[PDB]
Amino acid sequence: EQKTLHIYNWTEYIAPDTVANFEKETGIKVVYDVFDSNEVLEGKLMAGSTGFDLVVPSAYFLERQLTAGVFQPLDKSKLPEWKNLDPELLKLVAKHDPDNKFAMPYMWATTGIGYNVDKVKAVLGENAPVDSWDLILKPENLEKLKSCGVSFLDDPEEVFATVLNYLGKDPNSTKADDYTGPATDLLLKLRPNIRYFHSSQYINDLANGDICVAIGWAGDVWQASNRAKEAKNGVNVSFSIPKEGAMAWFDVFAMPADAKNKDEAYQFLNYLLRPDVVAHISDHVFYANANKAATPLVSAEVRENPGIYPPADVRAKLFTQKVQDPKIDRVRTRAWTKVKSG
Ligand SMILES: [Cl-]
Repeated sequence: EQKTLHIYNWTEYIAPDTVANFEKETGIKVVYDVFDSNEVLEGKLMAGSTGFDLVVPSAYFLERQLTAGVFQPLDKSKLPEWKNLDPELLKLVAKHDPDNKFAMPYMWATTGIGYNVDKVKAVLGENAPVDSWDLILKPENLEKLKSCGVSFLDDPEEVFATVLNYLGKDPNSTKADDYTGPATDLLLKLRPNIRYFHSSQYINDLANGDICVAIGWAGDVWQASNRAKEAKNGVNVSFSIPKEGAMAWFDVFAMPADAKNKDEAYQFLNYLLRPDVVAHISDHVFYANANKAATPLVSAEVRENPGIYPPADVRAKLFTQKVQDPKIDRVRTRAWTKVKSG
C-alpha cells in the first residue's frame, strides 16, 4: 500500500517545501526529477516509457502532440478546484489544447529584455529606451552596449518571431523569405555586438554584473534580480516586456499516456489548485501562476510586478507561437546557423 508519484519539471520551478508539504499531507512518496533543457524533456516524452506520472511541457509542444498519443486527457472530476484557474488564461492555452483537455496550466511568462539598470543608463542615458526592443535591436544601441555584454537566447524559434514582430511582420510568418531575408539581415547587423547565444548563462551573468542586456525568460530574470539583491552586490537587474509586444508562453502539467500512479497524480494536481500552494510557488520562483483564486495570496512584490503579472494592455500585445510547416522549421535552423556564424 505504498503510494508513489513521479514528476518531471524544470529546475528552479517549485517552492523548496512544496513536495515536503504534499508528502506530509498525503503520505505519498514523491520522486521529483528536474530538467534544464526542453530538448531533453521532449526527446524522452517522444520515446515513451518515461516512468513519469506528471510532466511539465510547453503548451506549444502539447499542441504538436495532440494526435500522437503522448498524453492522456485529464479527468476533471478528480480536480474539484479546477474552477480556480483563470478562464481568460485557459482560453489562450486552449489555442494549443482545445477545451483544455490535456493540460493544467501551471505558470506562464514572456520572452523579453533582462538588463542591468545602472549599466544601461551609464551607456545610453537615463532615458534609455528600456520599454522597447529598440534597446537591443537597434544596431546603434547595441554597438554602444557591446562592451558591457549582450546575450541572446540560442533559440531561433523565439528570436526569429521576436525580430519578425519588431519588423512589423507576422511573428508567426509562414513565408520563408521573411526569415532568410529581412530577419537575417537585421540579425547579421546586430551579430558583431552579441557576446554569446545561450539558453541560460545570461541568468547568472545578469546577477553578477557580467552582462548588461539579454533576451530572456521573465521569471528567470526576476530570479537573477532577486539573487543579486540577496548577495548585496549592488547589481540592479530589471526586466521589460517591450511596448512592441513579445512572445508569451505557458508551462503546463500533463499526464503521459502510460502513467501508472494516476490517483496520486490527480491528488498532486488538485493540491496545486489550492490557492495558497501555487501562490507560495509564485512567491519563490517569480512567475505568474494560472490560478486566479491564488492571485490575492501572492506576495505584493510579485503580483504587483507588471513584468510578472502584466495588465490587459500588455497582454493584448503578446503573441504565441504557431506550429509551422517542417519546411519553415528547416529554414529557421539553417538561417540560425548563418546568423551565429556572422
Ligand atoms: Cl507554450
